[PDB]
Amino acid sequence: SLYGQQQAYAEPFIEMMDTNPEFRDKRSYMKNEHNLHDVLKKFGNNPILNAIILTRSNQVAMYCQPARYSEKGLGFEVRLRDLDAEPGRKEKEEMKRIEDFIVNTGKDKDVDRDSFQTFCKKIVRDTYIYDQVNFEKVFNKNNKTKLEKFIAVDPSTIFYATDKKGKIIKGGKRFVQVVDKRVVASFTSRELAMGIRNPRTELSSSGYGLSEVEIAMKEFIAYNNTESFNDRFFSHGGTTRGILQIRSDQQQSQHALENFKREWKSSLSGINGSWQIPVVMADDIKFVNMTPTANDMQFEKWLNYLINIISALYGIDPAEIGFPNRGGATQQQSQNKGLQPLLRFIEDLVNRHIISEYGDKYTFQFVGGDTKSATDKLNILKLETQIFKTVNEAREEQGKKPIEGGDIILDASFLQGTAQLQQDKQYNDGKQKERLQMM
Amino acid sequence: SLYGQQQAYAEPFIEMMDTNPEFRDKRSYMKNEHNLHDVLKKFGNNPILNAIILTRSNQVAMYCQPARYSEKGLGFEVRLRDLDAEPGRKEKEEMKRIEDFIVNTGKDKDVDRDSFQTFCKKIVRDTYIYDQVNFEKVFNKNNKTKLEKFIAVDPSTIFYATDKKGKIIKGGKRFVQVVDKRVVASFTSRELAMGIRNPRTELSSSGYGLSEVEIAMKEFIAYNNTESFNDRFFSHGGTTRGILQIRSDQQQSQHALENFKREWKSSLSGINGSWQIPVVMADDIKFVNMTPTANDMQFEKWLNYLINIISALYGIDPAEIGFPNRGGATQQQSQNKGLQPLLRFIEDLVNRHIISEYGDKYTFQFVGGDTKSATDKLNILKLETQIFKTVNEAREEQGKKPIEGGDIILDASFLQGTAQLQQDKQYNDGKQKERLQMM
Repeated sequence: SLYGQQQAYAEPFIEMMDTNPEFRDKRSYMKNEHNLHDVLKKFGNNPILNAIILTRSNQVAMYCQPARYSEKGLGFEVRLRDLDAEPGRKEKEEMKRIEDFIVNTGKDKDVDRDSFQTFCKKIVRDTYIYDQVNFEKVFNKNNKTKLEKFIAVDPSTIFYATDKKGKIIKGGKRFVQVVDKRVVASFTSRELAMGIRNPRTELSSSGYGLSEVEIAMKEFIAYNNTESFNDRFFSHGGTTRGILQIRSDQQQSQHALENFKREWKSSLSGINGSWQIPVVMADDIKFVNMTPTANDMQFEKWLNYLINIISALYGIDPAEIGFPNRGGATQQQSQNKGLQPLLRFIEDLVNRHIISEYGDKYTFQFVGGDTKSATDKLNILKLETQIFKTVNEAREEQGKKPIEGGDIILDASFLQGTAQLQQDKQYNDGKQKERLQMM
Repeated sequence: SLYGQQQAYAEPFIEMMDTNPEFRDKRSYMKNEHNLHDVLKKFGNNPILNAIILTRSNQVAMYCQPARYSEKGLGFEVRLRDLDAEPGRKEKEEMKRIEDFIVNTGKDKDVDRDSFQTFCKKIVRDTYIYDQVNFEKVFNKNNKTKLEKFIAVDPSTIFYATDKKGKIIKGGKRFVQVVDKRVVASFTSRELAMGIRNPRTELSSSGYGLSEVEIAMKEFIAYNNTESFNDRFFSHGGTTRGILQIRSDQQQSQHALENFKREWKSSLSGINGSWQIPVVMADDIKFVNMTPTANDMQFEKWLNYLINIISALYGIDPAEIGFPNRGGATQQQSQNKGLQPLLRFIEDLVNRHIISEYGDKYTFQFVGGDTKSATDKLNILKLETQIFKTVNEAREEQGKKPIEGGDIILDASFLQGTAQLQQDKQYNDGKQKERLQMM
């Protein structure tokens, strides 16, 4: 049921007793807690995590515009599934309409609704915090077959529904929304998407993704309490430099000490009388140091290590978030592993969920920001054509029609060989005139 | 209602009891405080934050001029939605009028009203402090269909309105202005915009954006009290170098100590008698040090770490604000992640809110300051044309009409092949004259 009809089991044979029959709960890795997103919501406010989220969101936001409206190639585009297939006036108009629909996130403009930029900015946060993304579709009521609007829904409230036997359902309504432990609404598979970026095969998770926050929970709390320890020097006591002991047979009366303080403040306090030296005629005086000569941050390398491993979990370069790399440099490759997989994930999700409603012959893809790869591709072609490939063969290979002029291989020598062969060929073929002349 | 008619819930099912029925309040992440912008206004005065705001505002201000009035390409421009579509004298005049309207922020010039430069400078501050931007529109009273003026409004006073049931309203007036906890005025969706740069999907926020100041609140107070700690060495006591103890059987009378001070000041004080050495014949003398030999700033690395993470939250390079990067360099890529997303956000907001009033066929976009990307684009084309693309195909591809001369592929060899083929073709085709001659 979970994926379809199959011979094997890919769901827990025995249900979790404490869970409600109507749905299957999402739980921690070790089954330590049956309620996970509640504690992940607490870490949702962490600065380091939020810094990563915001950096990735800003990176994604640039790509979130259509290509044909952009003077430069950066953006997204819709095209026919086959690159070699020709376009058409009807299909071009349909693709333009679909692109505008995605840009406006609906059939018609509405200021009250999200632009696709904000939708992606929501999706990245939901992907990197909870590792679960969901968005609702609004099919036309006059015609169930077609689509009108689509918007995002928070993943924390959405669960997998279950049948009376407790097994996850396939047919009909499959996803359910829960608020304050009460069932509110449920959705058909087509009506609500489910994107999992970090899936797992073990029966315990039952298909729910694994979020990096759960993995780094210990590290996150360690970072938090380390920061608290550093800040408690100021927000709490212990900032004394030392104690000035003065030996005496009798402890001086508090009035005398107050007058002592008055004299000290009047003579030495502040910039006024800063450089002056007092004089005291007691038996013996000592100054005992309680703190070192100069203070500084503590456990610096510990923080660097923690943030480095946390960054490595998300695949982001620590240098972007203002920390040193414990190895390597101390950007293209960092971007290649960090951003491009996320863009491809969003691409696949949006494609297979939205474009399925219009037709198989179309697809959605991002474009731009990859000049170097295209440069190397063109260099491959430019080196290949010198010896191997004809101009017309390459042009046909890349979904274009040939140009008259012969299927020439571009080299100034090669042309002279063909020209010389043709010139001498015409000389030899001209001797057939003499051959017939004797007749 | 919040976004439209939908099956799911994207707003709190149960209202916050303490909030007024007329609107939904904006609250902290953890619900610790139901009043947030009041405390954010306090941090609005911080120098580091204000430094970031001013740097970004100065960066944006350069772009805020029309392109066609600028000798160089830097500026903004309005164009038809399709780059391949031809322009026209009517449409060109309309676009020029719209550009002048945006420059003057209204139908007619008015010195009393903001230029678009100052409007953007306000918008960046409102975007980076509160993460919420709003500007009012003034439609023509004689004709509601069309627009006359638009100006900015402070986001702190604006809230989402609610119905009698407490749910957020869609139809009619949707945004409400509150001053001193009193409702003053309310606006229709078209009459007042709402820009959220850092949106969230959780029901708790109810669509309100998340500001980086709230995330960095602890860090900001830590920075403030660290600076206070460093400054309190001067503004408060504790600047003594040491104490000069003189042992004696009896404490000298204060008159004797005053005469001692008189002699000391007359002989040693100031530049006069600076290098001299006094002489004293007491039993024993000591000098006990209360502060080290040389003082300096404390907790320097702590400050660098704090400011680095704060900068990383906003995406700004710490080097711009006079701090060292704890990793990396110790500018184009920093600009690419820092400024361009903000420009695109302003672009999308201004487009979808202003240009919607005139027509769909137009769009607003910035231009300039991106020569390297355009250079790489032109290099892609220049490498592609050598083997792959004809001149006329490229010219057609970029919204231009072909030039007579043939759809040639630019390579000195290729032309000789076509010329040689044509030359030999004419030779062979000339033999048809001989073929007919025998007839």
